[PDB]
Parts: sequence; structure tokens; C-alpha cells
Amino acid sequence: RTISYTYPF
Amino acid sequence: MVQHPPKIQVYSRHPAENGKPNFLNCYVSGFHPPEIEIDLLKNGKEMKAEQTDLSFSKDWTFYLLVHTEFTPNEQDEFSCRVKHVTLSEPQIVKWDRDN
Amino acid sequence: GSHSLRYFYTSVSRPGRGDPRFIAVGYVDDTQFVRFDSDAATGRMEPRAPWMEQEGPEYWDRETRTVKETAQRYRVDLDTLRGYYNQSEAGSHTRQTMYGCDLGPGGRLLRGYSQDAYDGADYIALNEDLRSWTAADTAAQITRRKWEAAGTAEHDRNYLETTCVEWLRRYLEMGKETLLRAEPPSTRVTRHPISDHEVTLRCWALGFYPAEITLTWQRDGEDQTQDTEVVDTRPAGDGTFQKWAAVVVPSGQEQRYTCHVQHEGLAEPVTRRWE
Repeated sequence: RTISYTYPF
Repeated sequence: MVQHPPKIQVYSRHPAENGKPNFLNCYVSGFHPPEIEIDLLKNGKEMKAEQTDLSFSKDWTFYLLVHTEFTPNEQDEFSCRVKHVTLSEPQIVKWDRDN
Repeated sequence: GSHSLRYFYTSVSRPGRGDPRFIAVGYVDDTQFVRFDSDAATGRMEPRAPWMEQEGPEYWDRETRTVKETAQRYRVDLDTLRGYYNQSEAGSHTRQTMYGCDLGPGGRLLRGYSQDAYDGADYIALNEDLRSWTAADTAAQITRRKWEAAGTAEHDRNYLETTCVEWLRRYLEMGKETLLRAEPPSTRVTRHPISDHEVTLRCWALGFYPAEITLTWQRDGEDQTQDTEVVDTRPAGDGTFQKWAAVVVPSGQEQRYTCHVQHEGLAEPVTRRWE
């Protein structure tokens, strides 16, 4: 499962 | 904005046999950026081939494989055309069975 | 021994050519199982391995959904980077993300990864401790401060230690019949003259999995790695791999050289010679 969240730069 | 030229390997799946079906492979690796035009050519003319999904190595450089089935022939000539931002003109690497 | 789950994101800004392109590919060990392309007309995460067709629709709209909202977040990040590096819209830019986990015979987490790149160079990476950040330049150092304030590493360490390893196990059981299968290389040796007094001997390794292999040449029981041309391990096209190693030898002496092929697919490291 791909990670549901990424933190913007 | 750091760039790297593509590396091209043109080869068959199995040891090439005249008259006998095989698969032709154009493997293009170590290129950046990811824009690229890769085509397999029979007698200079474009081939129906398939392309793998875009992926990259540990050093971030991309690799991509275009492939199709073919029959090795004494009278036929196979090539791979690679157009990329870092090459002044499309790169053409002809197929060699002996490899 | 180990088994790996990794995802590879690529964001490319296409100026005046529409909105940027988003690609996602997933690998288990050396096998690709999933794919996504924003350009493609399906608008869906797609299976790239037969053992994946086991999963239902519930799996994929989830997997599409995350990859879609990730494409959006990465669309913004492209602008942000352009701001940090004082770049113009004219030029096309690439941001990469690779993350995932290694697991040992335990099934417990062996190691975890989460790294980023901009225009082909390190931007930010999560350290092995999974609590600290390595920022390449001072533009990456900005993101690092935000990320520390936002507590991103805890969220990542949590996905990596938990969600990553569960699904890795789960994918391993789904594809057990091939992912734990070992493919030994097909090994031949070839001769090609260069001069009236020199020839090229070439050690072939065909149709093996996984990609990790070792092709050594030696003469009389002592390797000469100074005089060896060796290609990158390439795909056979059917999932497996191929590699070769060559050596310039005197056209008078062929048997004096022996190739040594080492692979996990083989029970015993095998040796070849010209015949």
C-alpha cells in the first residue's frame, strides 16, 4: 500500500 | 539541472537464430532528465514495440526498456533510435547478434 | 535473505504543455507489481504482475485515490522548488521520491527508506535512525525545518515500521510462487577475434532472478579484474535478467582462462570454459 500522505516541501 | 547521457544496449532475449522467433530489446539506462524518445527500427522503419514504465536507479538516473518480438534474418537490419535532450542528434545503435 | 518493498515517484513539470506528469511504480524485490501514469487514459493504478490480479476493486481505487492526491501534492511541490531555486517556468524540472522497506527472516523491519531528489540530485533523505533528516543544499534545509516542525519523520517511521512491512508480507504470500522462486543463470562462453594474436572471451549469464549476480574471470586460479569489460545487469524482457563479462586473451591460449558465476539461484557457484 502506497503511503496515504506526503509532506509538502 | 544536472544531466546524464543515455546508455543504450540493443540485444535479443535468447541467442539469436536465423529464421527462429526471438525478442528484441532496447535497454536505455542512466539518463536524466526523463524525457526520451526510444524506438526500435527494422530496416530504418519504426516497429510496433512496448515500453516499460518509467523507473530510476540509486543515483536517480532513469532506465527504460522498449521491447518487441522479432525473427533474426540474414537480410534484415535492426536498430534503436534514441532522442534525448543531451544528445545533439538522435543516437542510433544497430543490433549485433554476437554481442 | 532480505525482501524489499519500494515505490518510485517521478514528477516532471511540462511548461505550456499542460499540467505536470506523475508516474508511480512499485517493486517487490526485483519484480514490478504496480504502475500509475497521469498521462495514461485509464486514470488508475494498474497491476504489472499476474499475482496482483488476486486483489479486488477495493484495493485499486484506494491505490488510485492516494496516487491521485499525491500527484496534486507533487504538483504544488514543483512550484515550491521553482521558488526556492529561483527558476523560471520555461524549463522542465524533475522531482523524485523513493521510499520503502527491507525485511529480514523475522518479517520485522530491517531497514526503511524515504528520499527525494531534484533535477537529478539529492534533495532530502530520511536517516537510518528514522528520526532525522539529511538535506543536501540550503533549499532542502528549508523543507527540513518545516518537516521537523510538522513531525513528518514520526509519520514516516510509522508507515515504514508498520504499514510498509504488513503489505510486503502480504505481497510475498500473493506472489510466493515466483517471488521466492530462484532462477539460476544460463551460462555459456563465446569467442570473438580482435587481432591475429588476440581474442575476446565472453561469459554469459542468461535468464536469472534476482538481479544480484557475480561474473568473475580468472586465469590459473587468480582473478584479473583489471582486464575485464562488464556490462550493466540488463532485463531479459520476461522479468529475468542478463549480464556478461569479457576479457582480451591471446589467440593461442583459451583454456587457461575460466569464468566463475555466482548466484543465489545456483546451489553451487559454477565455472565455465571455452570448448
